[PDB]
Amino acid sequence: ISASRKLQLKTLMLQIAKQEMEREAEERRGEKGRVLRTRCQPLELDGLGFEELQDLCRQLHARVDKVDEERYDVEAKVTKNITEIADLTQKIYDLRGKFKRPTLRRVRISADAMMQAL
Amino acid sequence: TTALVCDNGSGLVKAGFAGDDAPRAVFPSIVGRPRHQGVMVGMGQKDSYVGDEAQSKRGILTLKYPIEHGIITNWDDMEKIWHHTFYNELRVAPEEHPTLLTEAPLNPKANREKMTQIMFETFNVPAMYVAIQAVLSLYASGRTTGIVLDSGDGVTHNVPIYEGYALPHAIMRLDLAGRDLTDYLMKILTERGYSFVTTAEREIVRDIKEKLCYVALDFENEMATAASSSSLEKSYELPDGQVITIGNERFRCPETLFQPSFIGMESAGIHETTYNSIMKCDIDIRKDLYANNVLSGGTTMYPGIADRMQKEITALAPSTMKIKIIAPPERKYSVWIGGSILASLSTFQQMWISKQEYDEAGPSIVHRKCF
Amino acid sequence: TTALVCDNGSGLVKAGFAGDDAPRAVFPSIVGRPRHQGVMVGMGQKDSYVGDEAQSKRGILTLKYPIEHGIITNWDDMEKIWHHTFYNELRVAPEEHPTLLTEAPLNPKANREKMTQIMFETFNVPAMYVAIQAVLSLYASGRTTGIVLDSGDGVTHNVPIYEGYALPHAIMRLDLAGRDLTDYLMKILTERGYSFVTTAEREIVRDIKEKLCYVALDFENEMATAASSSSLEKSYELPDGQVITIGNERFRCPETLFQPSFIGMESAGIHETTYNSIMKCDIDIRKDLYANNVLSGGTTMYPGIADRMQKEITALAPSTMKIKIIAPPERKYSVWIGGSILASLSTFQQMWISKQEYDEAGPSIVHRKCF
Amino acid sequence: DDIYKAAVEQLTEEQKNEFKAAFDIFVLGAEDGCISTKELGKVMRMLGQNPTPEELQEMIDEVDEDGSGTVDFDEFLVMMVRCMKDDSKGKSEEELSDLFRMFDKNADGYIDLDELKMMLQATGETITEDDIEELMKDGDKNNDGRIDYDEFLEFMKGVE
Amino acid sequence: GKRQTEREKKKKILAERRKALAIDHLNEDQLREKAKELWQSIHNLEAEKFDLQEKFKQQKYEINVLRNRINDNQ
Ligand SMILES: Nc1ncnc2c1ncn2[C@@H]1O[C@H](COP(=O)(O)OP(=O)(O)O)[C@@H](O)[C@H]1O
Ligand SMILES: Nc1ncnc2c1ncn2[C@@H]1O[C@H](COP(=O)(O)OP(=O)(O)O)[C@@H](O)[C@H]1O
Ligand SMILES: [Mg+2]
Ligand SMILES: [Mg+2]
Repeated sequence: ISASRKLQLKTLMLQIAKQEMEREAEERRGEKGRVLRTRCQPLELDGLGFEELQDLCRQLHARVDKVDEERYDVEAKVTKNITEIADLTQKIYDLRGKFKRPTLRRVRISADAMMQAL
Repeated sequence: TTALVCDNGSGLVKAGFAGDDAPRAVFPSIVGRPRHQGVMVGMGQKDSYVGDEAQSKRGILTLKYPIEHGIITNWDDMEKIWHHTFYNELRVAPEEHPTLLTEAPLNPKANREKMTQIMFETFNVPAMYVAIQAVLSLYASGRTTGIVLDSGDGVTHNVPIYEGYALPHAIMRLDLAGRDLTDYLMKILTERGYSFVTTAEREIVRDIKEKLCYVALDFENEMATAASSSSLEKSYELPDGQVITIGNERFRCPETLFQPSFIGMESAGIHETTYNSIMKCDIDIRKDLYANNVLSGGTTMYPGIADRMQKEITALAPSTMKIKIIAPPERKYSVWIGGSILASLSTFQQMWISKQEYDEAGPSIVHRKCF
Repeated sequence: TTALVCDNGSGLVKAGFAGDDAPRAVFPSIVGRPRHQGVMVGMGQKDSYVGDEAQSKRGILTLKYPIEHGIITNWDDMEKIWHHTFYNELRVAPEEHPTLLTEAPLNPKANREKMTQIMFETFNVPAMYVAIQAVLSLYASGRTTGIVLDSGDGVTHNVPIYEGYALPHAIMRLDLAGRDLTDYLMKILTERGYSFVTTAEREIVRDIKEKLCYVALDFENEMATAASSSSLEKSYELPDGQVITIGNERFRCPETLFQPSFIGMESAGIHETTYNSIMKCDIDIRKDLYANNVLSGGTTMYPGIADRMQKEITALAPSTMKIKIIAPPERKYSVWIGGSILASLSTFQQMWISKQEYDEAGPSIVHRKCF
Repeated sequence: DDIYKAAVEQLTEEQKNEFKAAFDIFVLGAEDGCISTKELGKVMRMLGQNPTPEELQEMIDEVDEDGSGTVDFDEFLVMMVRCMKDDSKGKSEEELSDLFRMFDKNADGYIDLDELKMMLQATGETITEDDIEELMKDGDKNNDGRIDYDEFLEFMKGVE
Repeated sequence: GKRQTEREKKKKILAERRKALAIDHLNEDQLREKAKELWQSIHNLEAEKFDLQEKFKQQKYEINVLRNRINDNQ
């Protein structure tokens, strides 16, 4: 058992993890774009008469109200879920890491070699 | 920038920057004017030696503590002590550093308001905050519950805390502390022939108390043993020779803590005011307080106190509960370590009393939301 | 998808998915704000602990039930309880699950309408249905007739049913239940010296009642025996020691059920309101109701009640009829088991109050055909 | 293998002060720089540095296996610098948890060993005595049948 | 039930507090611009909706982690 490859292995694992994170971000963005296209259809603005624009914007406004309802719903959901996650994280820390927050220290530094100076 | 965690105390001023393990400068809080006439000219004789300088020239001074029992009785001397602490022991101007003083529970308001007014007007700090001396000692232990007995040198107070919610109706503050033990030791030493009277010799009696006295596990058995054998008589060399021999004065001086009737005080000892402080709490948090009894403060450093107190409480408490007494080796600086931890927290960074707030509401801001 | 069979109750909220044997999560329905000040910073202290979390921190809380007698008196707290039940004890979003609440008979309309309005607007369920708490307890027994006495913790009600046809003119609802027995026990414990006052200590008295009390077969003989011998005195250890000894308070607390004059109530006991509920029924279905008397609810779990009640009814009833008292071992969760069975039926699948129906008729839809 | 090696190849004066202080403590001139691992640990504890005996005993079990008691400057400097905490705090705990949830596909409240093996073989590193079962030996603290992110930290905390 | 504030806010957001917009009352160019604004708003907001769903994923992950930790520790 050598400490030699500990550094290399942890650096390689960090590189792999970073690649996974950036790839997951890119694929989430692509899926989001696809779901957006299939939800909000792409805007067509060709050869349209004014009445056609009126009707299309009316449909769009009805959809706007509907999606606003959906999204304020999911926004309240995400807010409540974030709050609950934070609360349970702090509870878990209290159960496990509350005894360790005081232990975070920067000690035994100056007084070690500051005794004979007097 | 970094915060200054000062801790006035009564007997030893402990200070240092936030985020370390131990206070940077610890020195007695005494200010002693010279009392004789002085004949050498140009010797550079000052008018008042403060701090650790007056513990070396104490032969010709009249030392007088500026803090009697938690409260501050002589504001000019306390201002002098603070000025010394900031400028000579730490060498950091206060114009660029927040300060975190500490105060005993149940102290007069005027003391706290004057303290904040001084810190904001004379030293002109950016922001200062005053904290109760027991919550810090609970921080340092890394707990979040427990009942802490902080037997300092001025005043002994016993603050119970559960889950971070302090119980204000269960604080039992008792004014017996290290200074009264020093006076009682100085009074019982006269039974062998040694008379200490001068305010300078009180320091010698304090050194005797620190180095020799210990708390007996059982008082009557020790009194009987010391009266028959001579295995207890420990000798000590005064600052000039003439060694002295302390007999059963060794465990009779700190016994006053558990029987305050020795110095004429009516109240019950530190072994029974803790049990009373627990019994005032609710019926469902008594087990946790029993299991997490915390000791702090200087005077709880007597060899053998963590066993005597546990025996006494186990005698008082119900037989089923487990009694555990937390006595960390870093007891003396426990309050200051806790103060450093509290000042180093990010969540606490917005609780300071900012100067503009003081300018708008006056010194009475300390009793307000910014506690 | 699967249906959520929630059961608000009063004292214990029981919930779980339809089609199982036992509720998934059972926890007291109490919401307790902290009452002390709180000195530790960053401890992560919340503003209200609900459910089973507030039965562990009850030492520094003020627990208050949001449901007094079947009816709901504090709608915000009830909404909080429901939110906790859905999100943390079951972890299923309500947007994808039908719900089946339960309600006591003869309750105010506004309570039921507000319940359905909350379930449809805040939690936004697909469809919810409200059922009477006694029909479910009759489902769980696998019967189709019988008169069920569902002595919960809030309210005791006695619904007779024959061949599936409920008799609305014979429902006898009485407001004596487990909570009043807890208060009466807490009031008679003071005759030995034990005083419980705090709303947290009501839980301790409830535990005493659950673990020690029993219903006497004959009251006067037990009162005479407990006053001469000492074979009844059972001891119990408080949450901190100091064991207590309960004498003839053991069978005097639950005796209030059969003599409501003890707590000053005028009405007759649960032994005589059942007979009155039977006698209001028609003359030809009284034999079947006599033979199929069903017990349910938590408070009917006292050791020895299924014999006392049978003896009393046999005394009241004509000598020829056979009196039988069905007391299944799974009494406490009988209502919820019946709720699961009802929600799992195919014939019932079209009785839910669909959301579009609520949008067309408002919250008053519940009183309509979809009962 | 290379991090402290690179640092020594670019020997900095800040560490060089302590290095040469302990050198004059050890080497009085025109010496081969023997500095036995036992003596090296003795002085490392002696001169006010980190008094951790664990690294010293690791060296003693590891170094002076030549039988000459001499310690070459390369490994002695490597163990001196690695005795001090040379790490950038091991990234971020939340960030590393996200890294591991990307690593962990089961999401069963933990991560199993095989996912760790997959990520390790994806890294593409050489295998030595600290392979195969060293992760197994260290991570099997309570032997929960898994290698959680918390267990993975317990094994190799401070991943940089 | 003293969540009248909460559900009243819900109804207000869904009906009133939403961008309740008169859109079919505009010049041809003006109405076209408003329709473009509505379309862009829906697109960006539904991207945010996807983000919230992803946050639901992460929160569920952490919930499962906490459950396993609690079970193993207790
Ligand atoms: N090692 C010791 N043994 C016994 N008593 C001590 C010891 N150290 C200090 N003391 C007593 O404690 C006092 C110092 O208490 P301290 O905690 O500094 O008070 P404060 O709370 O004001 O800081 C001294 O006056 C001394 O009497
Ligand atoms: N084993 C038991 N013995 C005696 N009383 C009990 C027992 N279990 C519960 N109880 C009483 O019943 C109550 C619970 O009744 P429950 O059926 O949960 O009411 P609800 O109908 O609201 O669900 C408790 O308050 C308690 O007083
Ligand atoms: Mg102190
Ligand atoms: Mg019920």
